[PDB]
Amino acid sequence: ASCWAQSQGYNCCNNPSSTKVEYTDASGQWGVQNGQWCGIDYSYGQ
Repeated sequence: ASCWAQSQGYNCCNNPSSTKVEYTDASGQWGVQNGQWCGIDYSYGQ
């Protein structure tokens, strides 16, 4: 698995293990950065 937000078309938070989540939906949890939504995922490595 990986960036799950991708299924919808959102970006991905760099290093999600240290990105305070500001979002929270059926897509898991997300983080806000640069004023843009990114998908926070543990399998997000690439």
